[PDB]
Amino acid sequence: TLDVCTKYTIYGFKGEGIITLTNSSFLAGVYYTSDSGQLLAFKNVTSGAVYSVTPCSFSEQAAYVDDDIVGVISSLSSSTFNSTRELPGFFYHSNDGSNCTEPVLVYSNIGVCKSGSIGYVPSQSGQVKIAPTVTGNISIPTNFSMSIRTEYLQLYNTPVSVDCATYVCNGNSRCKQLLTQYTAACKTIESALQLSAR
Amino acid sequence: RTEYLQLYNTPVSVDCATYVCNGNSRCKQLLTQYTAACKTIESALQLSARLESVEVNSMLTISEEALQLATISSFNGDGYNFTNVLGVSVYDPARGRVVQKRSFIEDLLFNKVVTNGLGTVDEDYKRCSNGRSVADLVCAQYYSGVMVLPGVVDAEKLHMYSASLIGGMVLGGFTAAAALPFSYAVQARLNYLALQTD
Amino acid sequence: QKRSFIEDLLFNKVVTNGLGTVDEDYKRCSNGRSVADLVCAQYYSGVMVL
Amino acid sequence: VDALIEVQGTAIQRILYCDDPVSQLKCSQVAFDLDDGFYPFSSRNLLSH
Amino acid sequence: NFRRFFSKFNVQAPAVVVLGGYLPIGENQGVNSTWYCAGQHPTASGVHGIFVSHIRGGHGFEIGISQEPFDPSGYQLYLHKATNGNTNATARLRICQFPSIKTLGPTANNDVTIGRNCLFNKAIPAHMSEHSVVGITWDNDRVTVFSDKIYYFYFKNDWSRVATKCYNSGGCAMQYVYEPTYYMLNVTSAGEDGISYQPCTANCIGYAANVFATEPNGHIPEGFSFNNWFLLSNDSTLVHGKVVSNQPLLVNCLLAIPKIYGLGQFFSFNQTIDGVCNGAAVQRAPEALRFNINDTSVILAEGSIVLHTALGTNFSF
Amino acid sequence: VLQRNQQLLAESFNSAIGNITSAFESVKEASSQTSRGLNTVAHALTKVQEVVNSQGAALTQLTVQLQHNFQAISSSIDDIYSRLDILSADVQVDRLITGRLSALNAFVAQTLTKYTEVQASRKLAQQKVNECVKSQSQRYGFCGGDGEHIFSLVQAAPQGLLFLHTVLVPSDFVDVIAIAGLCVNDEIALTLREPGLVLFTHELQNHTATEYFVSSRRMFEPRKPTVSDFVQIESCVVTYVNLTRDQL
Amino acid sequence: VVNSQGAALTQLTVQLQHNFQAISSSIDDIYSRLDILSADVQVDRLITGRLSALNAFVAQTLTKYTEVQASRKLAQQKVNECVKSQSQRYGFCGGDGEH
Ligand SMILES: *[C@@H]1O[C@H](CO[C@@H]2O[C@@H](C)[C@@H](O)[C@@H](O)[C@@H]2O)[C@@H](O[C@@H]2O[C@H](CO)[C@@H](O[C@@H]3O[C@H](CO[C@H]4O[C@H](CO)[C@@H](O)[C@H](O)[C@@H]4O)[C@@H](O)[C@H](O[C@H]4O[C@H](CO)[C@@H](O)[C@H](O)[C@@H]4O)[C@@H]3O)[C@H](O)[C@H]2NC(C)=O)[C@H](O)[C@H]1NC(C)=O
Ligand SMILES: *[C@@H]1O[C@H](CO)[C@@H](O[C@@H]2O[C@H](CO)[C@@H](O[C@@H]3O[C@H](CO[C@H]4O[C@H](CO)[C@@H](O)[C@H](O)[C@@H]4O)[C@@H](O)[C@H](O[C@H]4O[C@H](CO)[C@@H](O)[C@H](O)[C@@H]4O)[C@@H]3O)[C@H](O)[C@H]2NC(C)=O)[C@H](O)[C@H]1NC(C)=O
Ligand SMILES: *[C@@H]1O[C@H](CO)[C@@H](O[C@@H]2O[C@H](CO)[C@@H](O[C@@H]3O[C@H](CO[C@H]4O[C@H](CO)[C@@H](O)[C@H](O)[C@@H]4O)[C@@H](O)[C@H](O[C@H]4O[C@H](CO)[C@@H](O)[C@H](O)[C@@H]4O)[C@@H]3O)[C@H](O)[C@H]2NC(C)=O)[C@H](O)[C@H]1NC(C)=O
Ligand SMILES: *[C@@H]1O[C@H](CO)[C@@H](O[C@@H]2O[C@H](CO)[C@@H](O[C@@H]3O[C@H](CO[C@H]4O[C@H](CO)[C@@H](O)[C@H](O)[C@@H]4O)[C@@H](O)[C@H](O[C@H]4O[C@H](CO)[C@@H](O)[C@H](O)[C@@H]4O)[C@@H]3O)[C@H](O)[C@H]2NC(C)=O)[C@H](O)[C@H]1NC(C)=O
Ligand SMILES: *[C@@H]1O[C@H](CO)[C@@H](O[C@@H]2O[C@H](CO)[C@@H](O[C@@H]3O[C@H](CO[C@H]4O[C@H](CO)[C@@H](O)[C@H](O)[C@@H]4O)[C@@H](O)[C@H](O[C@H]4O[C@H](CO)[C@@H](O)[C@H](O)[C@@H]4O)[C@@H]3O)[C@H](O)[C@H]2NC(C)=O)[C@H](O)[C@H]1NC(C)=O
Ligand SMILES: *[C@@H]1O[C@H](CO)[C@@H](O[C@@H]2O[C@H](CO)[C@@H](O[C@@H]3O[C@H](CO[C@H]4O[C@H](CO)[C@@H](O)[C@H](O)[C@@H]4O)[C@@H](O)[C@H](O[C@H]4O[C@H](CO)[C@@H](O)[C@H](O)[C@@H]4O)[C@@H]3O)[C@H](O)[C@H]2NC(C)=O)[C@H](O)[C@H]1NC(C)=O
Ligand SMILES: *[C@@H]1O[C@H](CO[C@@H]2O[C@@H](C)[C@@H](O)[C@@H](O)[C@@H]2O)[C@@H](O[C@@H]2O[C@H](CO)[C@@H](O[C@@H]3O[C@H](CO)[C@@H](O)[C@H](O)[C@@H]3O)[C@H](O)[C@H]2NC(C)=O)[C@H](O)[C@H]1NC(C)=O
Ligand SMILES: *[C@@H]1O[C@H](CO)[C@@H](O[C@@H]2O[C@H](CO)[C@@H](O[C@@H]3O[C@H](CO)[C@@H](O)[C@H](O)[C@@H]3O)[C@H](O)[C@H]2NC(C)=O)[C@H](O)[C@H]1NC(C)=O
Ligand SMILES: *[C@@H]1O[C@H](CO)[C@@H](O[C@@H]2O[C@H](CO)[C@@H](O[C@@H]3O[C@H](CO)[C@@H](O)[C@H](O)[C@@H]3O)[C@H](O)[C@H]2NC(C)=O)[C@H](O)[C@H]1NC(C)=O
Ligand SMILES: *[C@@H]1O[C@H](CO)[C@@H](O[C@@H]2O[C@H](CO)[C@@H](O[C@@H]3O[C@H](CO)[C@@H](O)[C@H](O)[C@@H]3O)[C@H](O)[C@H]2NC(C)=O)[C@H](O)[C@H]1NC(C)=O
Ligand SMILES: *[C@@H]1O[C@H](CO[C@@H]2O[C@@H](C)[C@@H](O)[C@@H](O)[C@@H]2O)[C@@H](O)[C@H](O)[C@H]1NC(C)=O
Ligand SMILES: *[C@@H]1O[C@H](CO)[C@@H](O)[C@H](O)[C@H]1NC(C)=O
Ligand SMILES: *[C@@H]1O[C@H](CO)[C@@H](O)[C@H](O)[C@H]1NC(C)=O
Ligand SMILES: *[C@@H]1O[C@H](CO)[C@@H](O)[C@H](O)[C@H]1NC(C)=O
Repeated sequence: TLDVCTKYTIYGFKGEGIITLTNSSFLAGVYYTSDSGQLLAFKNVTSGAVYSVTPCSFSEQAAYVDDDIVGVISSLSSSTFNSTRELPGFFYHSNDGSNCTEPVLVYSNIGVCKSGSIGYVPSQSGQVKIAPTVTGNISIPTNFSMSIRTEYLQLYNTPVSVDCATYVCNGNSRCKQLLTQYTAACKTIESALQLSAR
Repeated sequence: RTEYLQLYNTPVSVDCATYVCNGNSRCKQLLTQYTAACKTIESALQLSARLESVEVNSMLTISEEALQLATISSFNGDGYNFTNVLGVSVYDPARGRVVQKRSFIEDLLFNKVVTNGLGTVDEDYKRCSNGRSVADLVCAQYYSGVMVLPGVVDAEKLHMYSASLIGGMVLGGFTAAAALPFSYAVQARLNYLALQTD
Repeated sequence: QKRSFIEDLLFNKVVTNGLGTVDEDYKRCSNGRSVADLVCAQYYSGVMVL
Repeated sequence: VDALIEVQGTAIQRILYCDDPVSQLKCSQVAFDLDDGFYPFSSRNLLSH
Repeated sequence: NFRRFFSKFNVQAPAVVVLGGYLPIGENQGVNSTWYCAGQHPTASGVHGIFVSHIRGGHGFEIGISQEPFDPSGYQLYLHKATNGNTNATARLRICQFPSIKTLGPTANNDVTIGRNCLFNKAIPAHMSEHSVVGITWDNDRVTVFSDKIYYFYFKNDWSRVATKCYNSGGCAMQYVYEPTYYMLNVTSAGEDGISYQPCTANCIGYAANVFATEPNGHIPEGFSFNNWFLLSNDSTLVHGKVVSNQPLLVNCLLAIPKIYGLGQFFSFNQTIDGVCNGAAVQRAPEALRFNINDTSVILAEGSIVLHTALGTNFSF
Repeated sequence: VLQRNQQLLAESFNSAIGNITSAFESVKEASSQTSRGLNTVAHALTKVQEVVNSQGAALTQLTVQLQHNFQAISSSIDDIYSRLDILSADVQVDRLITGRLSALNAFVAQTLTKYTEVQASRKLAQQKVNECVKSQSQRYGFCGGDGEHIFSLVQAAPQGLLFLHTVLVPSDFVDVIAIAGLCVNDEIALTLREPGLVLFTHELQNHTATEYFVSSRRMFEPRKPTVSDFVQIESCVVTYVNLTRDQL
Repeated sequence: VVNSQGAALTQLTVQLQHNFQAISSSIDDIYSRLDILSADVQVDRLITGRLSALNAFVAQTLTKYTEVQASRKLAQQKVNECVKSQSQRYGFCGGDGEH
């Protein structure tokens, strides 16, 4: 079956997908696979018919709003939403096709308002600094105000200790004498943690 | 002298269930036993993206005034050239407004070392969403359930960012009538570093 | 002298008593006498955060 | 059927289903209330058996 | 009066359930004590449930509920309702630890234990009618609101002192109830009017704790205790936690207080079980059957339980 | 020395305290990105939230690995011990002990890795308090950025320390006329010495009133100059204003 | 470094190609061969391996992100002192000379 979502069973490669025609040309080779090992495009001998299959499933990026979904981002024009606008690189899906003015959720140069409208965020105005001048004129600042800015930093981390034997031996006696063969890892950890703690 | 430092990194997006299940109802209900790890990883990547995104937005600043003075015509040429370094002023494109491309120097290093056709030129996923022809790994890894987040900023933004920052040093008063000669500020710095007599 | 305004406010809002931050008495685990949460268990596992 | 379960002190309450891509993620996040933002989701294609 | 009060809740047409709660009896049926907290035999605990729909000024409704034992690290509630109309009746409801004072306003030292942002902050629409009151009740971790649809919320704290910055109303203008009375509610009319709201006398707790309404989607109506309901586990035990799993909770039909099994009643996984499918009806073959227990003596005495295998082998309990 | 200007800044400080106090609680009321960017409580609470979530980790997985049975009959050593002879169980326990030890070696390495990076990070923050707090920085924007520091109230939070940078803020800009320099008798060039200060003339010669003062370039504190404040040069250029001895 | 960043994603599909102790990696097909029991064993194997791989992935990725946040902290530092301004710290930016 062609160009429909169907149960494909091909040369010991089975599954569900949609097949598509392609016009490639190669005098040799009949099947061509992906890095993962799945086969996308292939040809058949007698007619050289080359076909590419596609999964009957794809991903998308949807936005959670307040307590619901209002915006969806996909690659297919069709959607359950009223409107779908083809923005560069993707389809935006929503029932609100208006213009975003006070974005509530912003990613990259893009942002979305509460109503769901999307928009391009203009760059925020930066602080202005006046360079020195030899002569002529200057706009000397005056009439100053206050602004307090925030900063934090976490300083120290609590240490922890473990006894490998107890952690691995829950009371057995034969265990330790058997495991006498190799213990140096326990040594490395204890010394390291102890010196680190101190 | 020369220095360089990289700024940010390309994010990645993956869905655990799809990555593990290629449309498998039994498998998803099977794997329902363990999911907390998926929650942790998605949260990490999602929270990350947000945190680096806002800080770079805070990193950037704008000054249209420096953009005014950016062009050679808007600079009082004094012996010095700054030709291949100063950004080129391009015509009005379909946008209808005069915009700016990259100067000679960075375009040189880009077209030499930065290979065109790599991940930098972001791919619109529609082309393989229709498919219809043999594609490269990127849609297959999308098929794997992987998508590469678009760059948070743009080279032009940084281009005029760098241009604005560098051009900010020719300012005098608020909206100066003419840019002070670069040499003038030079002896300003020269006397600052050591008052000149001759 | 107790805490000032802001830090105690932020302490209580971000951290609730009984979290990993609060100190613990190890005597009850030795006694047992009741249901045990994790904290005695990982002690039984042999791990100890100082 | 499948649903999210909350047990507290050998008591059970606030049991919610998953018959919704919104609800599926909700139980995929085991939180009654999620956080607004971007979350990637596949194409639900159980339309035809 | 009570017809409009209880008609707001939605339910399938064939329903009869016993309901218990602090139902109103009089406009200003005065309390028999002067206590606001709850303890042993808690009846005159103040206002377990208040219900007001009248105002002498009409400006609006301000409501503040807290606990006088002063546990400031807890949560407080304010309701700001615009007494104008029905769509305008939308009230700003805020469940958050409030920067409030025992005095209803800023005239003394403030309680500032508001570390947490909020537990709820939204505006809920309401409506006006002479026989449509708006009110609030509390019972253990249960909080129920008679305003449009019932609002039930779960949290662990104590609330004992009620007050309002708008007292411009008479005593009869608000109904304050403090004793949980029991009434069996029967509706089969397929309309806003139920058959009766007759008081319930016996088996009320069992009937309330076990009888519910089968939804068209077969989902569980809220507020049900599930007192004798337990996680389906083939092993292990969990005192507390959260999980998603597969459980036999979808319903095809519902029966209660059977009276016919003593005559050799038969059931099969094929046939949809007949009887009064209390609530909605599902034309789905049963996948399992759950049974409530009151007195095993009947089962012990004459409970004749015999099961059959695919090979005809039988086992008799 | 009007004693009022610093008072005017005082209620600005007090009003700022109110907003800062307000912003501490319920950040999500009417938050804005301009109020959520860098040096914002939201950014600050972001940092504190992520670190507390960060520290609340790296222990549960430890319980996870020990729970597993890897390539063995059962995780109960005594069971097989009671249910089997010595040699076969020995093989499995070797596997099992190797599994646990390998996991914890990876664990201890990553933990000490956090330890190494935080040692460096802890060092850096140590200076920050020294300069910005213990002393007065002359750097432009070192403590925070893009401002002129006044002081900073430093406090703590669970297992860390925090900065609130009290910084002066410019609002107005005085537009004044600058003078290139002075030359007198075409012999003496009266010139500046300290670059921070600058000579200037408030107003112009429109009505024979040219107010020659000197003040800092950065700050607007006009005042009359003095000869000793300047320096003399024996060479002159067109940039110097011509004056006579009587005008000195 | 651009060549460096042009890596660390190819290996993912590699073990995805690789089969963790099973007849065949094709989960759907192998599911379509025999009863449920054995298949459940192997599917756990593969999911554990891939999740562990991405757990590794997360560690070094956040590691790069941790080291780089310090890096551009220093970088934003740089754009302040002698970029937006001039200082007297000799050779602080540049070194071996007076800026
Ligand atoms: C009692 O159970 C009946 C079957 O259920 C099982 O058996 C009983 C004994 C219990 O143990 C129970 O627990 C078991 O699960 C149940 O029967 C239902 O209704 C009809 C019965 O005739 C059946 O549905 C039929 O479907 C086919 C289509 O299916 C395929 O059929 C062939 C198979 O090779 C294919 O070639 C087709 O392409 C289809 O893919 C219909 O064709 C069929 O139409 C006619 O079938 C018979 C043939 O003699 C006629 O007599 C009927 O009148 C129909 O006109 C049926 O539609 C099937 O057994 C079952 N189906 C469903 C959907 O449940 C019965 O309903 C149960 N009774 C009660 C009261 O619960
Ligand atoms: C998109 O797809 C769906 C179906 O596939 C449809 O979308 C709906 O379209 C209708 C009509 O176009 C929209 O109805 C609008 O509702 C608004 C919300 O008001 C609510 O609250 C008021 C009380 O304040 C109620 O009276 C009202 O019934 C609503 O419950 C109204 O504001 C709209 O107009 C009314 O209000 C304005 C301003 O107050 C007045 O000026 C008007 O006279 C009128 O009274 C309108 O009634 C509905 O919201 C849409 N739903 C969506 C988008 O999800 C459409 O078929 C299709 N296309 C569009 C464009 O929606
Ligand atoms: C909740 O509310 C519902 C709604 O009223 C109550 O249902 C009523 O129950 C009473 C008590 O049995 C019914 O009264 C008797 O009904 C018998 C059955 O006929 C009714 O039911 C069938 C099936 O539902 C309907 O199709 C039919 O139209 C009838 O409505 C009658 O046979 C009885 O009459 C017999 O006795 C009298 C003498 O007493 C003779 O004169 C008659 O000829 C006849 O022999 C009697 O009428 C009542 O009909 C039910 N209502 C309805 C609408 O059917 C629930 O009982 C109530 N439950 C609780 C707990 O409150
Ligand atoms: C505790 O431990 C027990 C013991 O394993 C677990 O019990 C398992 O429960 C699941 C859930 O239903 C069972 O899975 C079901 O297996 C059925 C097997 O039927 C086949 O095998 C018999 C012979 O045994 C054949 O005669 C028969 O014809 C079948 O070939 C399936 O039929 C079930 O199918 C499900 O999916 C289909 C869709 O394909 C649906 O249409 C069905 O309605 C149904 O949902 C299902 O796969 C499993 O078999 C049980 N184990 C055993 C050993 O039987 C418990 O789950 C576990 N946990 C708890 C909490 O108790
Ligand atoms: C830096 O700081 C100095 C000292 O304050 C400022 O000098 C002040 O300049 C401002 C205007 O820039 C003056 O503010 C206004 O003054 C009004 C009356 O004063 C003069 O107003 C005009 C000026 O255009 C003259 O023509 C007139 O003859 C007066 O002599 C007041 O009525 C104003 O108050 C109203 O506006 C303010 C601001 O909106 C409100 O806050 C008030 O509540 C009220 O509504 C206003 O105060 C001020 O008089 C000057 N002060 C002195 C002592 O002279 C500098 O101007 C300033 N640098 C700047 C702004 O660049
Ligand atoms: C900052 O740096 C500048 C440049 O070194 C110093 O000089 C100022 O320079 C600006 C522009 O370079 C001057 O702005 C000018 O305004 C003037 C306005 O016309 C005056 O003269 C006519 C004729 O006498 C009068 O009729 C009229 O009323 C005004 O009194 C013009 O010279 C310029 O605009 C004219 O020409 C343009 C172009 O042809 C036309 O479009 C205009 O309509 C207008 O006709 C020019 O815009 C500024 O005036 C200069 N300063 C002074 C004091 O004059 C500054 O001194 C320096 N700042 C300080 C504080 O020192
Ligand atoms: C927001 O609303 C605008 C309304 O259209 C116009 O928007 C402004 C440009 C103003 O001129 C308004 O007065 C006017 O009504 C919707 O239309 C589109 O707006 C964009 C925004 O700039 C226009 O920009 C174009 O951008 C491309 C690429 O940069 C250029 O090539 C174009 O020359 C032009 O600059 C665009 O012309 C305009 N019309 C379209 C796209 O048909 C806009 O859709 C809406 N946005 C959202 C998110 O709803
Ligand atoms: C400022 O820089 C520009 C850009 O380089 C200079 O203009 C151009 O300079 C290049 C080389 O500096 C000239 O290239 C010439 O090409 C011919 C033919 O290949 C070759 O024979 C010459 O030896 C030289 O390489 C180019 O002609 C020249 N073009 C123009 C229009 O100037 C400019 O000279 C610089 N000016 C200053 C003041 O620095
Ligand atoms: C410096 O900050 C402290 C702390 O807020 C200020 O003390 C506060 O002063 C206000 C104003 O008097 C007090 O408000 C009071 O409100 C109640 C109602 O809640 C009212 O009845 C009172 O008449 C009064 O207005 C507030 O309680 C008080 N708080 C504390 C902790 O002292 C102080 O005023 C500030 N400094 C200056 C100079 O204002
Ligand atoms: C203040 O005193 C100085 C000291 O002499 C004066 O400088 C002199 O100014 C004249 C007039 O501009 C200069 O003559 C010029 O010569 C150039 C060629 O060098 C010519 O192109 C011009 O057209 C003009 O004729 C002279 O060189 C210059 N000398 C020095 C030593 O600076 C200055 O002019 C006096 N101020 C005023 C306002 O006149
Ligand atoms: C498919 O054919 C292309 C030739 O042009 C196309 O012809 C048909 C198939 C339509 O798709 C039409 O829109 C085009 O103009 C080749 O360029 C292309 O390489 C062929 N595909 C492959 C895989 O070789
Ligand atoms: C709703 O009520 C508020 C307060 O009672 C009032 O301010 C507002 O104007 C009212 N709106 C309408 C549409 O009546
Ligand atoms: C034994 O059980 C029967 C049936 O439940 C019960 O009626 C009877 O009381 C019991 N025997 C005695 C001696 O009580
Ligand atoms: C916060 O700042 C605004 C100006 O942006 C001011 O109007 C307001 O009074 C300040 N808040 C307090 C509590 O001082």
